[PDB]
Formats: sequence, C-alpha cells, structure tokens
Amino acid sequence: MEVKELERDKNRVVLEYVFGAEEIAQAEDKAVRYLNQRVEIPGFRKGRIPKNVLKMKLGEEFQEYTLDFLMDLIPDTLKDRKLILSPIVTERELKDVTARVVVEVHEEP
Repeated sequence: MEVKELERDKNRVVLEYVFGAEEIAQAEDKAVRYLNQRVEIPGFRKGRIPKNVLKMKLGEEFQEYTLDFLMDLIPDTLKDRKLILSPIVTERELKDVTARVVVEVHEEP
C-alpha cells in the first residue's frame, strides 16, 4: 500500500493509493466473506459459497467489492493529516492478472 501525491492546489491535494498483492488478497477475502452472509447460491450452503463461484457468478461486481475493502485502509492513513472534509475518491480500478508476449514470424512469399 504505497501512496503517491499527484497534484496540490494549496490546501486541496489529490493522493494516489496503489495496493500490493497480498493486500488485494485480504481485501478479496473480506469480500468473499462479506458476501457469504448476504447471498445464496444454488448448490451451496448458506455462507459457504467459494470465491471461484462468486468471482465467476458475480462478474465485475465482485471486483468492486474487493476495491471497497481496499478503501478502508485509506482512513487509517490520513490520521496524522489535519483534514477539513472527508477525502473523496476521484477514481479507482482493479486490474486483473495479465500476461503479454510478442513474437516475430517469417512467412513464405
């Protein structure tokens, strides 16, 4: 969880929080949990739905939840700062794992 200051308009700042991997795990987990006590899935016991299920039967919604939990860590960061109004959240996004590789090919003619 490393934050980086973008712009500063006198007393109006705009910080950028970027969360680690493990951090997303826990956040994910808080989600998985938070949901189990709120939704029901045809084929599973109450509060027993696996993450693979939710993650696939929730679509980008589960992704939002995971982010929500990641937000909580924020408050506990501005403790030393003397604030006026509660910090707003301009934007946010969760980028899933991804791999890339380019290759060079030669054809006939």
